[PDB]
Amino acid sequence: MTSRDGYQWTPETGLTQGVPSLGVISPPTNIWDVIVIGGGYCGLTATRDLTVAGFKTLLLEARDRIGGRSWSSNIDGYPYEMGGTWVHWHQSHVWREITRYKMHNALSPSFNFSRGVNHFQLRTNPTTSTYMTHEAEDELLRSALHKFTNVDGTNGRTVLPFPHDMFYVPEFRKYDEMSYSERIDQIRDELSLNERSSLEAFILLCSGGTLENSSFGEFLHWWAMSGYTYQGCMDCLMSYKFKDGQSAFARRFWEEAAGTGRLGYVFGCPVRSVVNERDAARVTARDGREFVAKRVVCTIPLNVLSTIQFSPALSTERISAMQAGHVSMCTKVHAEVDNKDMRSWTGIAYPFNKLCYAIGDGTTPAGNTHLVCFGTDANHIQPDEDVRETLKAVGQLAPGTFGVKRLVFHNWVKDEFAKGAWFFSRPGMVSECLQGLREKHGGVVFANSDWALGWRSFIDGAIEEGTRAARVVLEELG
Amino acid sequence: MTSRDGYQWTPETGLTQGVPSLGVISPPTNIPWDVIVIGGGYCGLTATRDLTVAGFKTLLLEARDRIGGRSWSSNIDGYPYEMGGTWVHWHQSHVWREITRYKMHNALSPSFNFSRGVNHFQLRTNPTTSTYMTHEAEDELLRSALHKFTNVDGTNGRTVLPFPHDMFYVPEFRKYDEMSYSERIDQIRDELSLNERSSLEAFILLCSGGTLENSSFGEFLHWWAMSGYTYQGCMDCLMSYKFKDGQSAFARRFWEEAAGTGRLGYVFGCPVRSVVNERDAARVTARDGREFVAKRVVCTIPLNVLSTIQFSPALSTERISAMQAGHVSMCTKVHAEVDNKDMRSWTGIAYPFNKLCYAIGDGTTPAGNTHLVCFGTDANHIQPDEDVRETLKAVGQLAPGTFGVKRLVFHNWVKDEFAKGAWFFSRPGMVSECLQGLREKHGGVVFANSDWALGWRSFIDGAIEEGTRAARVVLEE
Ligand SMILES: Cc1cc2nc3c(=O)[nH]c(=O)nc-3n(C[C@@H](O)[C@H](O)[C@H](O)COP(=O)(O)OP(=O)(O)OC[C@@H]3O[C@@H](n4cnc5c(N)ncnc54)[C@H](O)[C@H]3O)c2cc1C
Ligand SMILES: Cc1cc2nc3c(=O)[nH]c(=O)nc-3n(C[C@@H](O)[C@H](O)[C@H](O)COP(=O)(O)OP(=O)(O)OC[C@@H]3O[C@@H](n4cnc5c(N)ncnc54)[C@H](O)[C@H]3O)c2cc1C
Repeated sequence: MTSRDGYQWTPETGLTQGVPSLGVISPPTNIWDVIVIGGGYCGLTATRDLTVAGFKTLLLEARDRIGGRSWSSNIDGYPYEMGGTWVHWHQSHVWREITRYKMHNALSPSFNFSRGVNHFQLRTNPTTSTYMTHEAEDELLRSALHKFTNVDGTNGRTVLPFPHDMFYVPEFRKYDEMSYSERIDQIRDELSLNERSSLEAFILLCSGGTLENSSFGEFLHWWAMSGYTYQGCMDCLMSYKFKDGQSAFARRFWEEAAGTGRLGYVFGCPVRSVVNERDAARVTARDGREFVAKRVVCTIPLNVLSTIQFSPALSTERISAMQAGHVSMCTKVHAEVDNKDMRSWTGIAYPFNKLCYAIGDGTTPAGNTHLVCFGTDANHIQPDEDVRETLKAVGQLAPGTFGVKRLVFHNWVKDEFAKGAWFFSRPGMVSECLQGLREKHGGVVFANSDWALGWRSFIDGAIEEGTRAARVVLEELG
Repeated sequence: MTSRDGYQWTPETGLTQGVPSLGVISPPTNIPWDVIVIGGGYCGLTATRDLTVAGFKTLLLEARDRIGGRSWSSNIDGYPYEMGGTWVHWHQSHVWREITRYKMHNALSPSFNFSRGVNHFQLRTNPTTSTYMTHEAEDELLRSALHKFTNVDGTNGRTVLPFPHDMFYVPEFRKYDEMSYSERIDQIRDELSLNERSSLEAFILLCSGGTLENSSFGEFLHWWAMSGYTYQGCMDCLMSYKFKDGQSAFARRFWEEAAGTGRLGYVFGCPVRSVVNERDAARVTARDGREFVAKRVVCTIPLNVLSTIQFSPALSTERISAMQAGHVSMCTKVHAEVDNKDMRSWTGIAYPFNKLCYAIGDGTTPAGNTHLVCFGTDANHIQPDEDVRETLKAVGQLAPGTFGVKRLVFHNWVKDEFAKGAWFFSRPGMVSECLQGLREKHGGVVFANSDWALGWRSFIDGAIEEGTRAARVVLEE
């Protein structure tokens, strides 16, 4: 079935809105111990866990589909990943779900250097290009990232030995309070233009924000989780994806919860308020429908929380977090291109372009190279507003080398049920707000990847929180 | 309470058998069944936990007087001595998931602590001399040796084994599973110094628990790939972080969750001898003769113990081959509470002349003394219970004239009829040939064990991976 989310473009058709996805459900309602608000991976995991354990559970979702910030669209036999894509066995919670659902052998490597141009193209201004082996690329980045992360002599292993517990070493704090910008000023004189351009594009790829509004320490956190090495990051952040797309993975959570016969659900159901009552909680949609359950697991994203009325009011720490917002404003654009040899191309174009990092990520059934392109708040584009400028930004990644057959993207920034992409914090925000984002609220359990402990902001972190949310509810009732 | 497993030695008390463990279940029973789970190790504990929480009436039948199997801890004078499986990391999916779900992510200790004391690595290649080194220099030497050992494909195994969960993804990988440790060393011999080769062999033998000749090179590549294809990755995953309250506190979490569903039946001290599949049901018979019936059976008995069990209908050709050959890990693990405070920051390799080859300062008891953990392998084997003097000699040769022993603690895994080996490690070619047969349906018997996991095979993680698969399979109803 075809979702309301997403955009597609071809030369023949122009820009159309709405694309297919297995995430679309399916019949939109089939209508409690528990209400779960939101059906991304956090909500899916909580719901799966709770229904399997014997609770009647109602899932309320604003969209016409499951998956939230992660979901895929099969177009002409090719899964286009609209948001969260990549997974790895070094990621505990997603991996456990992958193997339990027997999908550990249903993955593809995004990188294929076995034919074609097999180079990295670095663009530091609009006129000119630098070419490089992928090896040389790997090494440009290791060298840059070593300097960026070596605040303690051990690339973070001393100040953050236990990433799950940021205050184990009291001293990590100053790094959470530091911006990318402040860090770079410290190591500046020691970086070439090539190292710095590569480094800035890489760290901003990770934050989706700006040099000034991105927490250095949050990046140290990603680095630490990944093995405190550049190759560790690439393995964990960008190497392996589902062959059948993230939506086939979300479906497995959905099918299991449904198979218990304890699942109620409503889609197209944007929640407007959550009010604690005597021994229960009442959730009301924008259109006035009301639902009641003993406990509510609320998985609305940080950047959307300020749209909801809660009673009692949320705590002071929750309020600051949501008013400030996280900074990831990532624009992600897929491009089906007519250059077959670009399967093995990668490119960084920084800082002049609105898309700054792109990779050949696959080959469609039609035989065309698929490129994925990323842009950040550093030089922002809204990919839907002016196709001409979006195309010009894709092309500038490799001027004069290809024509575009198709674009596919979803706009996360302008999307009212996301308002941003994956979580990334401002300097000081996690230090300050994480405990609060995570604290009790009577009968409401706030659970989201945005405030995970481990792979925070990742599909993994959604699953971690989701599991934690089910466990809390279980303990409180039973 | 005190288990019958394990041993303790002090100058004052001699050698005593039996040591405390929170893993001991008292009382030893609380008794139709949907599922019988044979074995209360991490694999049995996971499958039972999952099955009972999901609503199944489950009977757990365990040979020992305790849970944990090849992993369990003993609190002696307020210190947890890890008798088997010890270390965990967040790059191990299954164990970590259980740790965070049980909220024990913040209940870990670092084994390594280089912040005071002798702070050096001691390498011994003959009984009369030592070579002293910094920890940095130690890391460097092993990083260099291991780079040469693993660089079969130009990228330290990343090309031939990109998805360790699927070993045959690259068909070229098989030839390496069929190689032995010694086959690979001989290929690079002329490029390794004594110090590089001594360190290398000690490290790779530490991982296999067997000999140069019977350890699969490919299987070491599998551990290497799971850890991140680096030496630091291996250290992080293999030996860095342990539970501050001991592995047995961790297993008790699976137990209490299972117990509190009210759907758990159990019999400790109950060794099984036979499992026969009947019509839509299956019958399990103890040694004493007790019979149990359930619709399906999850059997978590270790590979090396399986041939003691009698199955009907009979197991397949590849299962039989696997259980006759047996895995090679004959690891000896001996704890020494010693009187040298400065050895907190010590590590040593003594190879190949000593019966314990690898050892580390691993903590400090509440009494104030250094805890050393020592390993030996089938390359130069000691049976630590058979003669205390010989065991003290082995310990003392890791660093002669530097300490007196106040206490030893250990369990003999090799002479344990319910393990008959330590963690799984394969012979050349065994995993290629046998894995799938070890994984395969068997009527109403589902065989599950760390020994035949896909990812962290032979690890606690692998037990949990397998226990999880086993609970899922059972439905199926
Ligand atoms: C472009 C992009 C790229 C990414 N890259 C990766 C990657 O490579 N790997 C990775 O692991 N992660 C990646 N991420 C991270 C991302 O996948 C998230 O961290 C994760 O999916 C969040 O899941 P969640 O369940 O915590 O929240 P979400 O997925 O946002 O789900 C919660 C949402 O609650 C619903 N909701 C919101 N408001 C309301 C309301 N008012 N009423 C009812 N329901 C409401 C949303 O519609 C429902 O889907 C990426 C994300 C994006 C956007
Ligand atoms: C010395 C040592 C050090 C190790 N180091 C580490 C480490 O640092 N980190 C790590 O992750 N792993 C380590 N390992 C790996 C190890 O802990 C195992 O891989 C894992 O614990 C096996 O779990 P399992 O539940 O699959 O099997 P087990 O725990 O072996 O299986 C459960 C067992 O089945 C029972 N049983 C056997 N026969 C019968 C019978 N006839 N009837 C009834 N019950 C029977 C056993 O008594 C019961 O406990 C180590 C192991 C050892 C021995």
